Amino acid sequence: ASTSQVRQNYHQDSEAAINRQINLELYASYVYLSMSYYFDRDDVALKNFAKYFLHQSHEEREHAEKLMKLQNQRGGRIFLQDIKKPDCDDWESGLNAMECALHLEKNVNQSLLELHKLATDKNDPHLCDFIETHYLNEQVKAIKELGDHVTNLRKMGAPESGLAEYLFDKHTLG
Ligand SMILES: [Cl-]
Ligand SMILES: [Cl-]
Ligand SMILES: [Cl-]
Ligand SMILES: [Cl-]
Ligand SMILES: [Cl-]
Ligand SMILES: [Fe+3]
Ligand SMILES: [Fe+3]
Ligand SMILES: [Mg+2]
Ligand SMILES: [Mg+2]
Ligand SMILES: [Mg+2]
Ligand SMILES: [Mg+2]
Ligand SMILES: [Mg+2]
Ligand SMILES: [Mg+2]
Repeated sequence: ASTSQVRQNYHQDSEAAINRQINLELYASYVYLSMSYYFDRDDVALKNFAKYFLHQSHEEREHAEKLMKLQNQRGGRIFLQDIKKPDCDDWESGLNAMECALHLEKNVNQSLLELHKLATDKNDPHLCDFIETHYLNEQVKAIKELGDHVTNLRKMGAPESGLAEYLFDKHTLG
């Protein structure tokens, strides 16, 4: 029940919301790791899908670490939960994995916008600027890129066309 010497204008609800955001960023990292190694399978074998999702996985881990840094910067206390296994074992195709990534990045975005509404209600301009600076445009860019990718795969004839996924792997992701 004693307070951080650095803590100023940092609401307990914001502190809680940051810890929930940290768990969601580590979850995203885990989903992207899972997708990566699906495409490394001998019966899928799209090495540039695998490389693309592994890079996304490492990105999500940096998102988590920056939130852990912020928690400490503001004098909050990190509280960790189980990282849940990803919601798909089989991802069936390039298109389907990109579709799942798009839904994930939209879920992560919806959580960040909720976090921003809270920071606004608690009048925390530093936490607002942090979220705007480091997260909101990264999400908008990521969602747009996955949108683009999903559209290319669909137009090329995925997931029926194994040729479309092969060529997309070489031209877009290579
Ligand atoms: Cl405070
Ligand atoms: Cl408080
Ligand atoms: Cl837990
Ligand atoms: Cl931009
Ligand atoms: Cl070429
Ligand atoms: Fe993220
Ligand atoms: Fe070609
Ligand atoms: Mg291999
Ligand atoms: Mg990303
Ligand atoms: Mg479970
Ligand atoms: Mg503002
Ligand atoms: Mg600003
Ligand atoms: Mg700045």
